[PDB]
Amino acid sequence: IRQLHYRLRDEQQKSLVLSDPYELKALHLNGQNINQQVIFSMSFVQGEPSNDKIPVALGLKGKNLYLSCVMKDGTPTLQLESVDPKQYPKKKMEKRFVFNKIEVKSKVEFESAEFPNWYISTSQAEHKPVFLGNNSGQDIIDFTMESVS
Repeated sequence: IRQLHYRLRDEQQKSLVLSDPYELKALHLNGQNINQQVIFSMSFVQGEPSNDKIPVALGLKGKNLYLSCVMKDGTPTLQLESVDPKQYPKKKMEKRFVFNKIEVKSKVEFESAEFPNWYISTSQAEHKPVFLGNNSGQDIIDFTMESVS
């Protein structure tokens, strides 16, 4: 299926990067460093409520890794999950892979379809991993989407 490539930067202008083999971190990168950041691949998912948000799946470009949400250790958790390079991406992704892209201004927010009210969020500090938060204080849930290719 068609997959649009983008790069995300939280509202504080922090670019996202892949560090631990299966972990995303957000930090401040200048124009000389905005090339080492992750390019996501967004595709539409047919198991949709629509509502007013667009359901999408977010994988990393070129890799068989997708962001998914799971109930782990008594708390919803964002995780980078590997999948069969043959079956993915599929038109009707499993619910844990689904995010509802919501647009407010020029900012986008990604709510977990599985865990409503939980968003892909970043902390105020640098080098902290991107997580599934619920929007509280030092939690940045608004992102900018730069179209890559």
